[PDB]
Amino acid sequence: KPFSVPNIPMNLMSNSRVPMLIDGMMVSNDQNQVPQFQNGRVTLDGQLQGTTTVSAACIARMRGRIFNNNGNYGVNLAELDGNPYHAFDSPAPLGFPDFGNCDLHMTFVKINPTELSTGDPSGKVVIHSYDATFAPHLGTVKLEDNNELDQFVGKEVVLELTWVSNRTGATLNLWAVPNYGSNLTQASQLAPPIYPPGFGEAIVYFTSTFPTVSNPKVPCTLPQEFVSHFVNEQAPTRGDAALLHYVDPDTHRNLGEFKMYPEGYMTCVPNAGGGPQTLPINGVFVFISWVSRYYQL
Amino acid sequence: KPFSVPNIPMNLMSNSRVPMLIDGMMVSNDQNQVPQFQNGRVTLDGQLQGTTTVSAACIARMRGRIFNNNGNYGVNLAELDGNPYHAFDSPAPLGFPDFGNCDLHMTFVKINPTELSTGDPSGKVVIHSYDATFAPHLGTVKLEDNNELDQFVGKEVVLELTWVSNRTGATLNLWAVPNYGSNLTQASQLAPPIYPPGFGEAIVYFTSTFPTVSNPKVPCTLPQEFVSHFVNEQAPTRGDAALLHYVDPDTHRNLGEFKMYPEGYMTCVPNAGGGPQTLPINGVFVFISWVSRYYQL
Ligand SMILES: CC(=O)N[C@@H]1[C@@H](O[C@@H]2O[C@@H](C)[C@@H](O)[C@@H](O)[C@@H]2O)[C@H](O[C@@H]2O[C@H](CO)[C@H](O)[C@H](O)[C@H]2O[C@@H]2O[C@@H](C)[C@@H](O)[C@@H](O)[C@@H]2O)[C@@H](CO)O[C@@H]1O
Ligand SMILES: CC(=O)N[C@@H]1[C@@H](O[C@@H]2O[C@@H](C)[C@@H](O)[C@@H](O)[C@@H]2O)[C@H](O[C@@H]2O[C@H](CO)[C@H](O)[C@H](O)[C@H]2O[C@@H]2O[C@@H](C)[C@@H](O)[C@@H](O)[C@@H]2O)[C@@H](CO)O[C@@H]1O
Repeated sequence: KPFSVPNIPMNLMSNSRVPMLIDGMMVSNDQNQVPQFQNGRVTLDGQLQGTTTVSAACIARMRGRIFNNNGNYGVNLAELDGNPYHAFDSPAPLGFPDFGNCDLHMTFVKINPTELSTGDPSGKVVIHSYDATFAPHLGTVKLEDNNELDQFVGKEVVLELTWVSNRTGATLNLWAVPNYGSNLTQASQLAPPIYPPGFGEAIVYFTSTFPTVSNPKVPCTLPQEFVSHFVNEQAPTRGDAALLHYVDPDTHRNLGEFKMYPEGYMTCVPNAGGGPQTLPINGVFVFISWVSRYYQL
Repeated sequence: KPFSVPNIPMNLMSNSRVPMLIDGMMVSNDQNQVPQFQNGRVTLDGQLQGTTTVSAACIARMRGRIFNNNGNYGVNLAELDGNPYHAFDSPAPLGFPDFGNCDLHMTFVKINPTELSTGDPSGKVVIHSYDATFAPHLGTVKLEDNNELDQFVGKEVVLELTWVSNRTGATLNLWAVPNYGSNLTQASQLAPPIYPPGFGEAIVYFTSTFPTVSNPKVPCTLPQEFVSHFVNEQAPTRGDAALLHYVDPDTHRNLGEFKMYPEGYMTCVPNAGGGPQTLPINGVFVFISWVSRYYQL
């Protein structure tokens, strides 16, 4: 099966870290910055990594049963379909937010049909993605008590990320990797860090405007629809890098060349006119050829 | 280009009317209730219909500027990327909820980056998908005043569907078509109603458990990832129907046949053999061939 990337304009695809349309590309201020996102992680031959899911419907969501232990509230986590999280494959349940060291402002609803016959099933809560009480790898996270959790104790809910704020005393760092928790000898299951290629190349980030307050631009290393595309195709990786063109949807003019590496990320060589950030956002990526990892952009 | 459907297990794909994993499929008990969903609508050759778009990140969301005029609040609608909604040109902005005659309980956030440097950008509001003031095709919907909208007047927000309840005096009808054009006009570019073809066939609905309170099972006529697949492929339609086999994900043994029609829905003959049988939810649809309308399931 021949390799390809989606024939969909970039601005119709979702961020892989929040369910939001992509509205830009950027390179990092520090071109040596190492991303280690846990969502949007897949190889070019379609092997999922981290907490990455096929569907954008799972991005930055949680599921589980709310508990109250001696005034300490929390969620006992499950996968989003309600089946148990076994921690065999991922550092947290699939889809789990990968924003670390910050305050996650969640909206949630009861999800058991028996709890959905009448009344308001909804609530909201803050979850800190820090401290030992944030241990999603071990199946539990602490909820901040907002005096409105008691009606939900013992109930199964699904939670979604509404907005994010900085932890007191810290900036909101969207490159931070959550400390998901360790379990004795068990593997972390983390998707690996991506080290910048150097030699003029820079990792390309796809961005979405989103209410990460104090830093309202969420970077990711692949659009979500690239992930499902690769999972669907399972195309053998026949070279060390894939040469892409980013093409005008109307004129079919090549607007810039990119390299995709087997690990599932893209680079460019930024030029005089600002890097990829200056490109129109309605272009279409097209696979041209397998090339050497040393191919010169 | 040969037609195909996604090679993704059903239970990893999203509903096309709410952003939730599919947890089953079923035929309706009321064969007389006609589906005319506006989301999840696409032809097999990749032509989007109604309010349907490509990404699951857009499903059941709204965007626009909150206003207060003549003693009532509302939203002036835009497309989800912030570009203008071309009023009178599709039934409503793409992704707009297609639940009619009910109460849409929305969660929202300010989306202008200048409004996202500090503070809580979030709120919630109820929107009635009924009355003359529900006029999304004209560019506006009324918001119910909850005494917490003032700070948002003049601000651009994105809204997401958190839960749904019935309109007072009515039952919650998940097959109702919203009156998008109010009393002014029938909305243009409505995706058409669907009727079963005969030969014992019944329309198949993909289901998700979701807080549509009083009926927490949301039916749709295609998985969202089927929609993006067809848009991506643009495969010409070459027969009356596309025969699909729903196969075991590991052995590829056929578990049941389905016929997909060019209008973008599928049928089955349910209850084959009196039926003390249940299909699993983790099968994979595989395109077998184009077949005539007379192909007997
Ligand atoms: C038994 C009874 O009449 N309870 C009402 C309550 O209605 C119940 O709960 C709602 C969600 C719905 O499932 C009803 O069928 C059910 O009887 C009222 O809730 C409102 O009900 C109307 C319909 O009659 C609308 O569905 C409306 O959106 C509902 O308000 C929402 O749900 C409420 C529980 C509140 O949270 C409210 O803020 C929401 O907007 C309420 C309110 O009038 O009063 C009784 O509890
Ligand atoms: C002006 C001011 O100091 N307001 C604070 C507020 O902090 C501001 O708003 C938050 C969201 C964030 O942008 C801060 O940088 C900003 O100074 C406080 O909010 C808390 O801020 C801490 C960080 O210092 C956390 O981010 C925390 O999650 C915030 O609480 C949340 O947002 C608040 C506005 C409330 O809505 C609250 O429910 C949220 O938890 C608050 C509370 O300490 O106090 C002032 O309002």
